[PDB]
Amino acid sequence: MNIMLTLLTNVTLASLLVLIAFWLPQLNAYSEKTSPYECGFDPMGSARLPFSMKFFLVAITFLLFDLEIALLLPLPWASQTNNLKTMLTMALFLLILLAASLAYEWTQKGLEWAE
Amino acid sequence: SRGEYVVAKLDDLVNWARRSSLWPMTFGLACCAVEMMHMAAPRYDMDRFGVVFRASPRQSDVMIVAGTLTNKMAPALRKVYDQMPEPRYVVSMGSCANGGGYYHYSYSVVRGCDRIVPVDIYVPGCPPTAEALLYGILQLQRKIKREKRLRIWYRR
Amino acid sequence: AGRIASFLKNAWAKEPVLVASFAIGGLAIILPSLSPYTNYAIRINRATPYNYPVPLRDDGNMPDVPSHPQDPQGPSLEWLKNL
Amino acid sequence: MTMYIAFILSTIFVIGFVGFSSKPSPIYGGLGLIVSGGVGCGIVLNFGGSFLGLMVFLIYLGGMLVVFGYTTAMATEMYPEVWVSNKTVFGAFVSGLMMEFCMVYYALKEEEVEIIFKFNGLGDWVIYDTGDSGFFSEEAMGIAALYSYGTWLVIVTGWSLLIGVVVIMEITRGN
Amino acid sequence: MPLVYMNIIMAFAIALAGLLMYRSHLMSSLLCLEGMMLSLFIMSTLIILNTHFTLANMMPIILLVFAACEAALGLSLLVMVSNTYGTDYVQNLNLLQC
Amino acid sequence: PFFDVQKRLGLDLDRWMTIQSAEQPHKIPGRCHAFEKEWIECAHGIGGIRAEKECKIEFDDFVECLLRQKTMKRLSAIKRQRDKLIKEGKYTPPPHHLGKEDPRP
Amino acid sequence: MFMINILSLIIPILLAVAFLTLVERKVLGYMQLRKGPNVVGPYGLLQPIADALKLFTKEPLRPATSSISMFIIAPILALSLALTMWVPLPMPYPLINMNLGVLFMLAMSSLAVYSILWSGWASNSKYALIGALRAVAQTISYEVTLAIILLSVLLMNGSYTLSTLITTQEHIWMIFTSWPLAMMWFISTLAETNRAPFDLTEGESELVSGFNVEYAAGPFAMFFMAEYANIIMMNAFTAILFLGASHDPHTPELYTINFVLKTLALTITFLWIRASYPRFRYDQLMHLLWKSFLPLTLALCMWHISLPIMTASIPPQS
Amino acid sequence: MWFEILPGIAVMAACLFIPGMATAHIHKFTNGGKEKRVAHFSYQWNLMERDRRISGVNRYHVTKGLENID
Amino acid sequence: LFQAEKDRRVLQMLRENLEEEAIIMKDVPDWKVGESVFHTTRWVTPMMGELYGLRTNEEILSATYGFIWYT
Ligand SMILES: CCCCCCCCCCCCCCCCC[C@@H](O)O[C@H](CO[C@H](O)CCCCCCCCCCCCCCC)COP(=O)(O)OCC[N+](C)(C)C
Ligand SMILES: CCCCCCCCCCCCCCCCC[C@@H](O)O[C@H](CO[C@H](O)CCCCCCCCCCCCCCC)COP(=O)(O)OCC[N+](C)(C)C
Ligand SMILES: CCCCCCCCCCCCCCCCC[C@@H](O)O[C@H](CO[C@H](O)CCCCCCCCCCCCCCC)COP(=O)(O)OCC[N+](C)(C)C
Ligand SMILES: CCCCCCCC/C=C\CCCCCCCC(=O)O[C@H](COC(=O)CCCCCCC/C=C/CCCCCCCC)COP(=O)(O)OCCN
Ligand SMILES: CCCCCCCCCCC1=C(C)C(=O)C(OC)=C(OC)C1=O
Ligand code: SF4
Repeated sequence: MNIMLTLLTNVTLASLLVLIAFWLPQLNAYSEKTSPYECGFDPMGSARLPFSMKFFLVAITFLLFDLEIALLLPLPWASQTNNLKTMLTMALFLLILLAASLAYEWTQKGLEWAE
Repeated sequence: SRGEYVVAKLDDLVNWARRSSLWPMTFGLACCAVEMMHMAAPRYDMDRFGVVFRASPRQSDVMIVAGTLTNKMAPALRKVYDQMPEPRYVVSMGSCANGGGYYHYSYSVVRGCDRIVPVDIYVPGCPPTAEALLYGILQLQRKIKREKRLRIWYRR
Repeated sequence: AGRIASFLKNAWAKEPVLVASFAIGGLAIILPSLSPYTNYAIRINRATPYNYPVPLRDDGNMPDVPSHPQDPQGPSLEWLKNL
Repeated sequence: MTMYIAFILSTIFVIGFVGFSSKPSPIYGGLGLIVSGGVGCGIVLNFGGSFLGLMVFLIYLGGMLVVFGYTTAMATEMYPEVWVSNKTVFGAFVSGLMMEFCMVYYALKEEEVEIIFKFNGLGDWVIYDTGDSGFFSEEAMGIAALYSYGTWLVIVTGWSLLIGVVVIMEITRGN
Repeated sequence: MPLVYMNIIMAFAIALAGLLMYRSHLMSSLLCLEGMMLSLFIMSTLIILNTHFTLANMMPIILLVFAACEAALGLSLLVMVSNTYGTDYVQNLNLLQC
Repeated sequence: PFFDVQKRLGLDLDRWMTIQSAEQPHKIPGRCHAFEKEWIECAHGIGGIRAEKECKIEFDDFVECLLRQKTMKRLSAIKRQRDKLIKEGKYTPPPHHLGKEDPRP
Repeated sequence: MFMINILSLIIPILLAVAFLTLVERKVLGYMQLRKGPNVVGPYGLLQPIADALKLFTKEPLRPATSSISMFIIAPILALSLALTMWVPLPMPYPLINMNLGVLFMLAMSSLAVYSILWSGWASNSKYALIGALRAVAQTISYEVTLAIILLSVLLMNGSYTLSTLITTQEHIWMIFTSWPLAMMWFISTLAETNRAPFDLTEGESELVSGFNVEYAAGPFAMFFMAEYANIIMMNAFTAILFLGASHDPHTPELYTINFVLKTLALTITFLWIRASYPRFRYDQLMHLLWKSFLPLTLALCMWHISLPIMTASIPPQS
Repeated sequence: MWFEILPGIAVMAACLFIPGMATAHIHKFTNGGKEKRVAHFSYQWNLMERDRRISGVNRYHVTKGLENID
Repeated sequence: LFQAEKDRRVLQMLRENLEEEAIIMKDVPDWKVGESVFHTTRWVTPMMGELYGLRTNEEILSATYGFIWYT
């Protein structure tokens, strides 16, 4: 209940700042002023053209390594179990495979950007 | 009247805010830009007056034409001048920008940047000293202090 | 003997970060199996009363079950006080 | 009855699903999926699943950032489409909105078996349990049980993650 | 049932229809797959929380992990398709017929 | 099709997670633990065909605990009659059902 | 009365950001043998007010090629999330007391990047697009290492509750137990707030203005306020996480003062770092995070899982 | 100065003092002056609800001692 | 003590609901007052709707979302 009110207040303040910024000052908009900026000149092509990503392989690995965090964040609660040997074995086992997955992609030139 | 006093005080506030925060575009052309750099140097420290360079024209308030404006360059200067949101000011620095200067009779040189954009302050010299440019900037501040936009609107 | 020594010297010269990472990981893997306090950690986890201890119905044949919390029978946490 | 907050959150969930299912430009699709993930996090929070809702929000934020990068890399067009820039996308969006409206109306104003079974509404508060005990969160305990009860699950999950890394590297090799 | 259950089920149905109906971009369909997974996560979490089944609180996490695996697989395939054709359109994938 | 390696080796790879009455952490019970316990013990060892018929009562109780459809129907009927009675003014709610009760610990 | 507390939180934060701009200008001036703003008011105390008034009385412009809805939404999201990041911080009592405050801050921080991404894309300009892609790269670089560092540090706390960190550090600072993790976390927060030497998204020398190049006036000012508020919030979070101030339940003002001085010192440390170093290349940042920070982070995660078990020092409150 | 940087730092410190002090004062003012109760778990919430019920004025912080047992 | 008080409060709420239901459902021809929906005769933990069905919205909010929303 309180968090919804806080979020509403923050969003309302930001929107009101936008409204003040957009309705208080004098506006003189013409085509030259609103045109796209490339430091002195008209752009050759469109900004919506395909923009190559040279780190595309690391981007896919980030997806798999981000879910490693989901499996590891309950660890503080897992340390309170009675069978500490089993939990420690499985926690260490999970990180070892994460370390081995990083080592595999490193040694097979997966961390280097496309040329 | 009460409204006259209110609009006068509002003009005072807005003019103070605008002249106390003057952001020139990161924009220079020739020899003059070196003296602009030296006016940004620790000896004069324009940042202590509230004057900060910003690269984007959208985020800049002043353009300092510091150097020769050639024909090939004039459309680019006009473009970056136009993209500046208002209120905007232009300061012409050096003989080349003021009237063409030492390349006045050249085939490829614009004979003064006032043929392309309106100019508020003309700073003479070849190049003007960093102190002279600081004087021109303070003169521009004093000119901004004299604006009466809201008084004019109220008297309409 | 000397081959591994030279390999470790080269690794320390070129990749100290990886050397430190492998040393820390190996220590974290092996040290817990040699520690005498791991059993103490297990016992501390066991000694935390999360839920209510349900009493047992007395039938006259439980000499090792207390009839009151302050009776000498049952587990003792004296070891925990001095730990 | 009581403030129907979860009803509004689930309606916004369905609205975002319609938004990214009408399939505008993947930028707007990812925006709709982010909105859906946030409102689903709120829904799960309203039933006591703080960890699960927050975790799914975090995971989908990371996934949608990767998806935005990939959309700019390989899924762009000269004029990216919005929900009102195309007859097909707008028609799909309107059809989804009105289908959800019809389902909701027929659900709360009378009792009908839509596809599986029927329901009257009454808000979510009715089916609660009013259980009163504990110095812990049962969700947290159940999730932490993965490292003591779910050894098999941890093994298969870790193997699948390592194999997934190997698989993406095998696929993106080329030649 | 609660009406939230119907809302989540219709979210799944809408995402399934969105996947089954294809526009030009391959990427849009991957987003529909991710939406189906999100709806499955929400529904399973609600069912598990309502019945207080403690041990399946970890099941949606496994669901999320294999969702990430699916998304990585789809993105890799999209990379190869776009490298082949310069575009992620589905109509380019017509070399094989029935 | 189904090679029961777990039963042959006594491993319990995933049987700890199949049912709601099976050894939850910290002994936290399921909301329908007793109904499922009764239904499981009714149907144990008699086969699936008989379990459906001779144990339909326990399964019906378990499903009612799970989804609470009949309870919601009864509550809806009671509240509809209550609203109908108030709208004509024949019935008045008691003070303890209007927010003026005397609370107890 | 709760809205009074919300306002008493948000408004002083905005004032602190406004004067942090001046503190930055003066500190970087004095490290550069100059003075910085000292004319607009005594010692330049009126400079932020003049800057704000100038920015909000200047004309905002919509680019012709821009996508209007996302263009307007992005600064709103940035500022609202920057304000929202402060509600779970215990100083020593939080406005919103959460069981999972750290992970909530993680999720909100992850959501904050979309303001930069969407502003860059909706500007429909090449430099803004380059800035947005650099932001994608930066998040891919730092996210996993930052989260695992939080996990390893909080393993000694016993939960994800921010107020428990005060009790955990009643006798000693957590830094004396996890200083390598503290250094890596400090660098990760430098990268996370897009601050030098990792100020890649704006990229002023290379990309002119980067993601916010199209923005002018009031919308631009909100991006600036969001960035500076995020800097202050991150430094305050670091102070709570690694420098535990002693809290007296009958005198919380002492804790408040100690907290404020520590977070000010950390903010000045950021300012010093900006004044001291050149800029990374944005592939070098990812190589640093994935080849040096990630292996040590994994090893120290293993070590910090094993250590409480080895020494029988597992914290309470499952 | 270098000590002319101090006034801005002092203003920023004064601004940063306000949130925590105001939060503490508001908690004390709205919780009987005794440090607003923390309910991280259901047992603490049950204690708070019982305290509210037995207060007689629908306020948990109104505490009844041994003078309420005649 | 908490368990005993919980038992008494739950039983009192159920008894009050039963008496109000007896008053309300008198005109229905084939309605049994207090009829269970389960074949079993053992005690069943009351559902949330059963305890607070005939009460104000504020009490229902406090019972359902009171702890979750408390921050
Ligand atoms: C810091 C956070 C808190 C902020 C609190 C203040 C929030 C302010 C929000 C922004 C509003 C203030 C902006 C400035 C004043 C408003 C002026 C403008 O927005 O309204 C005009 C509204 O004009 C309307 O188009 C027509 C006017 C008549 C409208 C009739 C509506 C009903 C009136 C009925 C008359 C009888 C009285 C009814 C009211 C009681 C349109 O202005 P326009 O010229 O485009 O814009 C140029 C702006 N300039 C001139 C100031 C530079
Ligand atoms: C509260 C939130 C909403 C309002 C937002 C704005 C916040 C309030 C604005 C703060 C006002 C402070 C500005 C005053 C500073 C003036 C300093 C002084 O120097 O000004 C002199 C005279 O003052 C100016 O003429 C006018 C300044 C005051 C303007 C009138 C006050 C209006 C206040 C009305 C408040 C209403 C706000 C909007 C409400 C919606 C001119 O001297 P100057 O040339 O520079 O210096 C020469 C340089 N030397 C010394 C090195 C040689
Ligand atoms: C027949 C051929 C065998 C070898 C090949 C088999 C291929 C499959 C891989 C391994 C088989 C899985 C068997 C392990 C099942 C886990 C359950 C069993 O081991 O008991 C556990 C014992 O824990 C052990 O430590 C299991 C961990 C050992 C496995 C980790 C490394 C081996 C995996 C190697 C293959 C995986 C992919 C490749 C990785 C290199 C838990 O017992 P405990 O906790 O007391 O009590 C639980 C009941 N509670 C909850 C009420 C308390
Ligand atoms: C048993 C412990 C296991 C668990 C702990 C470890 C957890 C995290 C650590 C593992 C993370 C994965 C690391 C993967 C290593 C990749 C190696 C590699 O190929 O990198 C080489 C470089 O590294 C090498 O030199 C190859 C291997 C060298 C040895 C590395 C350490 C091996 C073990 C050393 C210490 C052994 C244990 C410590 C004992 C200390 C002695 C008392 C290439 O370098 P580039 O970045 O591509 O060059 C670009 C610019 N030229
Ligand atoms: C931050 C240090 C102050 C920089 C001041 C901005 C300089 C703007 C002039 C542009 C310019 C630059 C940058 C420059 O480097 C240079 O030398 C090659 C010029 O020739 C004179 C220039 O004109
Ligand atoms: S005015 Fe003189 S110093 Fe300035 S650019 Fe021209 S020639 Fe060079």
